[PDB]
Amino acid sequence: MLYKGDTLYLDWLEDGIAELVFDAPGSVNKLDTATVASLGEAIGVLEQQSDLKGLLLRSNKAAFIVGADITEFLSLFLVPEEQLSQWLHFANSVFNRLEDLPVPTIAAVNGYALGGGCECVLATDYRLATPDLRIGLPETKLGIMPGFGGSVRMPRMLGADSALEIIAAGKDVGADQALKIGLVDGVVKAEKLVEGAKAVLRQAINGDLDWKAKRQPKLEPLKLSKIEATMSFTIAKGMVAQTAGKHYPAPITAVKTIEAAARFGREEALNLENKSFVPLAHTNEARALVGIFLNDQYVKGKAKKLTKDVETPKQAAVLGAGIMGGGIAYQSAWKGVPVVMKDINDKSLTLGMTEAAKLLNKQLERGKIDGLKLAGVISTIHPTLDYAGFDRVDIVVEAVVENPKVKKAVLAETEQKVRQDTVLASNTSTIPISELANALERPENFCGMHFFNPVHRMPLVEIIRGEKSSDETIAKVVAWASKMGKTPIVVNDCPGFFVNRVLFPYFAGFSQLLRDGADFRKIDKVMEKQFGWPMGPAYLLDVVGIDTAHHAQAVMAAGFPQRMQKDYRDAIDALFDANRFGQKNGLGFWRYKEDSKGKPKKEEDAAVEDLLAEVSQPKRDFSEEEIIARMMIPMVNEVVRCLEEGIIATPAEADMALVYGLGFPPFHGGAFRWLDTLGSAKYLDMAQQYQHLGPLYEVPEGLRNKARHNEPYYPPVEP
Ligand SMILES: Nc1ncnc2c1ncn2[C@@H]1O[C@H](COP(=O)(O)OP(=O)(O)OP(=O)(O)O)[C@@H](O)[C@H]1O
Repeated sequence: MLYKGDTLYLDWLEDGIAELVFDAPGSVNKLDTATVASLGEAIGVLEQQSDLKGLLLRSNKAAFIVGADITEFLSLFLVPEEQLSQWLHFANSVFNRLEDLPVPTIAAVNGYALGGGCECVLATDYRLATPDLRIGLPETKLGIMPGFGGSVRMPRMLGADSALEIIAAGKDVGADQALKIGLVDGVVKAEKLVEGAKAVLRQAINGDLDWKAKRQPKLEPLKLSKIEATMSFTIAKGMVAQTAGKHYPAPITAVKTIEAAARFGREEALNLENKSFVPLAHTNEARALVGIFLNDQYVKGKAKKLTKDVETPKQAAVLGAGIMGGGIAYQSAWKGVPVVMKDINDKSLTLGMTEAAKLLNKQLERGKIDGLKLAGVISTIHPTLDYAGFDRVDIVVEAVVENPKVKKAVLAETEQKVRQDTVLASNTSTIPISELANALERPENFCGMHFFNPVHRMPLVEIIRGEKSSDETIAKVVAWASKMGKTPIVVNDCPGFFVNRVLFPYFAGFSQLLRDGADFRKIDKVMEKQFGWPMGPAYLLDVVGIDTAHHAQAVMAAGFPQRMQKDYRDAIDALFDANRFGQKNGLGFWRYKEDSKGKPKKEEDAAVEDLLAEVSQPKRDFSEEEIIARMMIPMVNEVVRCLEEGIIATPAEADMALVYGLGFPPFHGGAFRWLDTLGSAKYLDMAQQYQHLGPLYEVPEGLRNKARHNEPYYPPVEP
C-alpha cells in the first residue's frame, strides 16, 4: 500500500482510485494531533501519484470519525495563542490539500461523523451516508467553535441559514435531515456504502458529474444579498440571544465570524475562523465545558467499574407515588425495567399514573413512541394499594414524607413483604442513611437513592452508603440508576449527604445577607443574571417550600452544630410563621398567581417587606461582588469539606453532582472548577474579608494548606 500510519492507511483499489481508510487502534477514530499529521503525510503521497483518478475516504469502525480528541483539548487550550493559531492554520492546510486535489473525492460516511469528523467529510466533493448516520458540528457545546473549516465549508455547502442553526446550537442531524439539507448527497446501506461510494465516483471520472462545479461553492463567497444577509444573521443572533442572555461566548462568536467571513474566499474565511477559534479555546468557559465532558466520561466510567459483575435489577418498585413517584415510575419503566408504585390513597395513585403518562405523552409529541407501544410501558406500571407483587421485585425506593418516624416505620414493614436478597433504597432529602439503617433487620441491603426535582430533568442520582451498606447492594443501585438514563454518583453517609448538604450554607448566607439589610429581590438578580444560576436563592426557596427549608435547616443544625446553627431569627423563620410556604400555597417570598396556562408567576407582595424588616437591619446596598462572595463562599467551603471528610470521592464527582444536581452553571464547570479558575490562593484572600461573618466563611485547613502554594484541585493530565 502507499501509506500506513497508526490510525489510518492508504492503498490503491479497483481501477486507479485510491482509498483512505481511518483504522484507529481503538474503538473510535478521532482527529487527534497525530491523526491530523498522519493525514498530512497521506495526502502528500496522493499529490505525487500521476496515475490518480479517484479518491475514497471511509472507516473500518462502527462510526466514521467521532471528532477531535477531547483528551487533548485541555492541553490544546494551554499552548500560546500564536502557536495554536499556526497549528490550526496548517492543520487547515491539510484539509485544503484534501479539497484541492485535482481529482473527484468522496467520503463514504458511516455512523457518527461529529466535530472534526464532519469537517473532514466537508472537504471532499461528495458525501454518501448510511441510514444510521448522525452528523453535525457540536463544538460550541464545549465552548469552542469549528476549527477545521467547519464554519467555512458548511455555510457554503448547505446555505447560510441551515449551517448557522447547526453550528451555533451545536446540534447533529440524522440521515434523513442531512440528505434534505445538503450535508449528504445520497443514503445507502453500509453494505452498498463502499460499492455505491465508488459508483458515484466513476460517474465523475467519466465526465457525467461536474465535480469541480460541485466543489467550487466551498471556495467562493456566499451567494447572499445585503438584504438576505442581514435577515439571515439576525435570526441566528436572535436565536442565540434566546438562550437566557448567554455568558456563553461560543455560540454568538461562531455566528458573528460566519457573518464577518461572508463575501470572502476560503482563505480569509478560514483566517477569520482561525482568529476566533483560538481566543475561544482560551476562555475559562471553554475549559469548564470541556472539563465537564471529561468529568462526565469519568463519572460514567466509574459507574461501569462498580457495576461490572452485578446483574441489573429486572423488577423495581417505588413507595411514594405523587409527582415524584410518577417520575421515578416513568423513568424506570420507560427504559425497560418494570415498576410497582404504591401509596396509601388512590387519589395519589391516579395523580402518579397521570404524571407518569404525561411524561410518556411528551415522547409521543415528537421523537414519537408508538401510541400502541406507549401503552406497553404504562401497563408496566401497576398502581397498588396493598403489597401486590412485592414478592417478585428486586429493588424498591422509598419516596415518602420527610419525616423520620414514618420512613423508619414504612421501611421495616415493606422489608417483611419482600425477599431477603432484595435491596431497599431511600429518597430521604436529609435524614442520614445510617440512622434509617437501625430500623431494618438486614441493613446490608439498604442504602440511599436520592433523586432531585425535577426528576426527569435533573439527571443526578445521589447514592449514599450507610455504615453497613455492603458493596454488592450499591452496585445494584448504581446499575438500576444507570439503566434509567441517569448519571449516578456515590457518596458516604452524613446528614444532607453532599448535594443538599452543600446547598444549605448557600441558603444560610442568604439569610445572613437579609439580616445585614440586603434586598432579596436584587440578591436573586445577581445570582441569576451574573453568576448564572437557573434560580436565585429566594425564588428557589419558594419552590422547595419555606417550611421544607425551615425543617431542613433544623435537621442540618443538629447534625452540624459546630458551624451550621444560627443565633438570630431570619427570613425563613419570619416567612414560615406567617404561613407563607412558597409556591406550595401561593404565598412566599413572592406571591404566585396562576397564569393562563397554569404556570404560577411570581408577583410582589406588600406584606413581605414589612415582615422582613422585623428580622432584618436597615436596608443596606451590597455590591454584586459582596452578594456573589457571601452566597458562594459558604457553599464551596462546604464542597471542599465534603472532599476532605471523604463524603465525595474526587473533585470530578463533586462538580458533576453540582452541575447535574443543583443546576450549577456549566460555564463555571462546578465549584472545584470555579475554585481552580479563580486563584486558589486568591480564594483565601477573598474569603478572609468575610471570615468574621460566621464559621461557614472560614476556609477549611485543607484548602488553607493548598492556598499556601496556590495548589489547584485538577491535576494537569495527559490524554
Ligand atoms: N403514614 C404514612 N405512611 C405511608 N405513606 C405516607 C404516610 N403519610 C404520607 N405518606 C405518603 O407520602 C407521600 C407524600 O406525602 P404528602 O402528600 O403528605 O407530602 P408532604 O411532604 O406533606 O408535601 P407538602 O408538605 O408539600 O404537602 C404521599 O404519597 C403520601 O401518600
